[PDB]
Amino acid sequence: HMALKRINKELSDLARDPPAQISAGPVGDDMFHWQATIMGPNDSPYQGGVFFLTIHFPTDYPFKPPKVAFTTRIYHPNINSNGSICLDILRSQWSPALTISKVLLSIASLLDDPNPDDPKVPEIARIYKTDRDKYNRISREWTQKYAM
Amino acid sequence: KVLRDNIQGITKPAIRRLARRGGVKRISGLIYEETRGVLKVFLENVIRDAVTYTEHAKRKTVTAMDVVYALKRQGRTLYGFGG
Amino acid sequence: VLRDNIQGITKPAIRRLARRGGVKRISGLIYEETRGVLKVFLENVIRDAVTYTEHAKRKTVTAMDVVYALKRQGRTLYGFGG
Amino acid sequence: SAKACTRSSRAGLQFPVGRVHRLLRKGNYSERVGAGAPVYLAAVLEYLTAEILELAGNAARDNKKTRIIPRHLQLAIRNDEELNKLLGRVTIAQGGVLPNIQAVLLPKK
Amino acid sequence: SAKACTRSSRAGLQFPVGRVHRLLRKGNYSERVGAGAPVYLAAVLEYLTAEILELAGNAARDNKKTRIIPRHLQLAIRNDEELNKLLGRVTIAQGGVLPNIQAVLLPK
Amino acid sequence: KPHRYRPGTVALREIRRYQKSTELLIRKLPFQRLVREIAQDFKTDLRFQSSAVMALQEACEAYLVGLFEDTNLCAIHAKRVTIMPKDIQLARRIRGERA
Amino acid sequence: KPHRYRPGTVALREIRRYQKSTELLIRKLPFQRLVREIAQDFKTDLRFQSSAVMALQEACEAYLVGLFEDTNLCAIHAKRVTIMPKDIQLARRIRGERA
Amino acid sequence: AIPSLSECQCGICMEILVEPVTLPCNHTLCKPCFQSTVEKASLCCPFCRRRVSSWTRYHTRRNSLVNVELWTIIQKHYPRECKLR
Amino acid sequence: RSRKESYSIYVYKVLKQVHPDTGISSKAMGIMNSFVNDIFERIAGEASRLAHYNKRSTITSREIQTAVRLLLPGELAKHAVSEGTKAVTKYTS
Amino acid sequence: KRSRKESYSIYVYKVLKQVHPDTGISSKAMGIMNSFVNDIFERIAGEASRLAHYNKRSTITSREIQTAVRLLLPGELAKHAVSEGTKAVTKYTS
DNA sequence: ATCGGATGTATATATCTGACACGTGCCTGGAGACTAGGGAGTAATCCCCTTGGCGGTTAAAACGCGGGGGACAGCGCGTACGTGCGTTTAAGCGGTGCTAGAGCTGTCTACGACCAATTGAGCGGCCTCGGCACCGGGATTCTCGAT
DNA sequence: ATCGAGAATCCCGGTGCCGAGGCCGCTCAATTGGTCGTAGACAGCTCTAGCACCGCTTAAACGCACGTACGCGCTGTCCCCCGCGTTTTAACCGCCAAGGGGATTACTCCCTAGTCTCCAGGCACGTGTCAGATATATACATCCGAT
Ligand SMILES: [Zn+2]
Ligand SMILES: [Zn+2]
Repeated sequence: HMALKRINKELSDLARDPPAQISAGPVGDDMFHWQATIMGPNDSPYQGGVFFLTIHFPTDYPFKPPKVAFTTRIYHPNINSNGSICLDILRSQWSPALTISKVLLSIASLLDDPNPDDPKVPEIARIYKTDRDKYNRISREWTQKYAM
Repeated sequence: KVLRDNIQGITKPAIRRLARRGGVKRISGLIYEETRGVLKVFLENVIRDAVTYTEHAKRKTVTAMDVVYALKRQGRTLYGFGG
Repeated sequence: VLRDNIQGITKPAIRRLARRGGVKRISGLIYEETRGVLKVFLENVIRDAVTYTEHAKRKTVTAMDVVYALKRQGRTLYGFGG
Repeated sequence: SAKACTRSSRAGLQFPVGRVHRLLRKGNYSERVGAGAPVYLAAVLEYLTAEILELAGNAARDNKKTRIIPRHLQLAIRNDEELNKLLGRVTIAQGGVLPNIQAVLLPKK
Repeated sequence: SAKACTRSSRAGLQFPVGRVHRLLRKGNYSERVGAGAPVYLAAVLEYLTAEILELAGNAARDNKKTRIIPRHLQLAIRNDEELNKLLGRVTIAQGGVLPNIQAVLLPK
Repeated sequence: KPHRYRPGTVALREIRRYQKSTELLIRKLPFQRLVREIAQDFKTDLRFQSSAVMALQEACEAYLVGLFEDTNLCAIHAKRVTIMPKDIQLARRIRGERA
Repeated sequence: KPHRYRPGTVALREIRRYQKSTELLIRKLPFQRLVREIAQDFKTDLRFQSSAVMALQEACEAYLVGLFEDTNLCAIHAKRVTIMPKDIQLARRIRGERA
Repeated sequence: AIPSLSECQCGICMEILVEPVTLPCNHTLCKPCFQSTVEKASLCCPFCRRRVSSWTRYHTRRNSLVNVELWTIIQKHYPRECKLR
Repeated sequence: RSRKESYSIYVYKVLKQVHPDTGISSKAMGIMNSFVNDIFERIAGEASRLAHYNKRSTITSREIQTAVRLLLPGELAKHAVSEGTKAVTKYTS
Repeated sequence: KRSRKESYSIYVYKVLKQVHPDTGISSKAMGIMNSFVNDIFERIAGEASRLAHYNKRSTITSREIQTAVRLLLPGELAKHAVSEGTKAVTKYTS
């Protein structure tokens, strides 16, 4: 199908050229389902961690956005523990030109710098504004006891 | 049960009578088709709004009130059928 | 008190309005007719403007009164409020 | 007034003040309607009705009839200048038109 | 849609759903107002605004300008058929008129 | 030898006749069929109250009478007594019906 | 020897010039005085905002320009190029302004 | 003259261009891609999100969506892909 | 069944007040009912707009009077205002 | 300070920065656009109110707004306005 | 300027039919009494902007003149429209039959108003730098008298 | 059919200024959470009137022919708008100065909504009779060809 053809090309581009600090693949037998994994960049308080995520492609694609969820938990204003993230790509600014590699790179960039303008979790952002040191130490300890 | 080319039922004598009531004395031969077109446009414009009004109320019959409301919306009030 | 100020709407001003209207040649009796019809229109609008002002216990005819008076007669004006 | 008779009789009218008050209150016009608005509105409505009925009765008597049909209302409305100005865009069912013929159309002497 | 975000962004609009809801509630229109009416009205208003602004910007680009003035709005409204029919009795301040001359008046 | 009227007197007689009466001037059944045809053009399987068709007929006939009055004035303005389609078009333009 | 334009070309030039601009065409002070005169006819000892007088001027100018468009069409209908008072009268009568 | 196949490639569907349409922002894409986006998405540019609300109405009213000057080149110069696509 | 209110009895009372001899048909009664309803809607809507412009929340008698002045032509407006003022003055005492 | 007066200037500018990301707008043009928004709002709301009162209802729902849009707007503007509104409501509900 | 036909329209009388005007039962909507609270009236204060004036410069208005092009009246042609008659068509009226759908009633559940605590979206005030207005000189192009 | 001179308009480059766009502080209006009363959604039943068919009169539509008078083009006269140059009037701009009245704030009281009870005004239905429409027979006004 046209969608299936889109995933086949994206597979070819992804396999011939891996992204930086990104891994992905098909979780199951079907070509619709996907899984991927990310790591905290060097200039991040979440360094050393490995984070898995699940991707589900709707029937209509790429016109409709794919569902993306986080299995684990991280200390970010945009993350929620249930697996939903605050990105404009997921619901509002979704575009058929965008690829899976592009959105994962965008997730990594969001991990690099917080955007507390539209935070799902209230209390994290205010701690970030008032005092950065407590934010940093809390993030460090939670990555130590949860990311590894 | 389709209906075709019923606008020819607006005959030439009827248009001459409508012109006579308006004070017209002499009529060219090409007036009738133009008048038929004008009447068709007016009827379509009114019936569209009447049908919209009757579709909103989840009904299947066009009542007199729908026609009166459509006429008043277009700017031509009609007295004697209610409202 | 003011008297005979309708003659401040001169001949060239009416000619310019006609030129914008798309008129190539103008007769000589147009100007008095134009002054009469303009005076009638001004009377009609200003009467409702003053009525709106008097209802609000004011003494200055604001722009909103004029906008409402124009809108009452199907002459909606954009750019001054509303 | 005595504040004991019917409200229309207290105000000296024939049109109902209670129904006008209810229609003003339940008509989605304002949040809270005053106490003297229905009386004023009913008076205005009754005055206009009396005016039109008087003119139509004059027309009907001019036509040697003791009933008022829509034609006798069309004549009365169209002949009066101000009542015609008020009801300018109104169509009256079975009303006809006022008779006039342009002077150019009449025969040459 | 999921909650816990601004009420307009759930619908994807830029116009305010809450202000439209308040205006409909306090405007003496009806006794009660539904929950899905302000969203519909905001969407319609935003669509019309974008429709006018696009044509106005096209006219401004045609006139070598990078700023929309009332003349460009008048041009955009008058040239389009549907927008001209919708804004038929409306007068635009400082908008002028469309340039046309009857073919009889041109020199022969 | 047979008696006939010069062209114009019978027309004036009919003008005086039809401005004094109030009945409808279009036959009822053809108008009803036309209304039903346009309605099925918009939405199929519609039923029509008789009062709806009567109101539509009254509105249409009043509109056409007014239009023909305006057309007569337009024809007279150009030093004529015959109405021609350009008069109808000018009257409709000035009224704003087509602009 | 002196240069002269044939009658009718400066008129078209003025038409093209005045349909490209957007400025007001009536002098501000005489119009303000006329508005004040009519108002003091209605209610005595009145005051006016500047925006009020400006709005009145814009409305009046737009109305007159539209009226002159209709008058031009009426004049052309009668096989002329001049506009005359009867053209204005016919346009206003058809528009329903004078009845 | 003839552009290469790399730039003759639709990014929306990762396939050869068929009936290409070029938005006012100069982003070329397949006519089926455009129709699907208009029907389902928010009536904007899939690439840079430059909405064309009235452009689509204006051209669909007159049936001028296709960028014919490029469609002819694609069809004539590369007949192989068009027949199988 | 259903009860349908109308201004028929009051219009007949006014007719018998003006012309004690003339009657009225049914079509004329329908026309008069339509006219009364139409004028009611006009005046009430104008009064509502006047009250909303001034940031009031009541439709008092002066709102109705100003609406009457705005809608009705000259002598009609003067006579209607006089009649309404007389009725309100008689009602309050 | 002067009392606050609300307007649609911010949202109109936000919309303008989508169709033409390099075009500004004057102040008088913004006044005209704000007047246009207010006028269309009043038209649609009034038609919806009359529509609801005709059917002996008491609530203005999205259906009344849809029918009012169909009544007021011209032939081809309505077919797009209804689509935009329906899409917005569907996206907002779920 | 008439006169007689000849046609059409208005006037006087019988009759008979169905719609108007009135009467009866009753039930729902309006009237009467009382309570609570917030909307609007009234007074006091601030300061914005509306009015009034003076001086100058200069763009626009008023006036006069010469002339050509458009408005207007008179003639002549012929073709399209009015009027009258015989014929063909479907409208109008009545009567009967059927059922689709408008209208009303009873249950009940979900949606929308109301209230209180809270905080961030959006408005008022400031500031600056680029887009647009203006000036001055040159290039391009319609216009008209003369071939 | 054209060539050329006078004149109006469009382009291009440089200078300046003010208002459009972005930022900061703040206060009030929209959001969230919880509760409750009722609007309307749905199912069932009645019975009203909208649709369809058939047969018979006769009224209105249709087609044809004859003739006339009105539309339309052409010519000619003349006078009244137009384009241009000169003088005169007052609009426009900038500045200063005063105070009228618009806009906001605080206090209070009285006018309107809400609730309960009750009863009579107006609505539906039934009945009689007379105002008006129709048929019929004269009287008079009006049109038209011919003196
Ligand atoms: Zn593609
Ligand atoms: Zn793009």
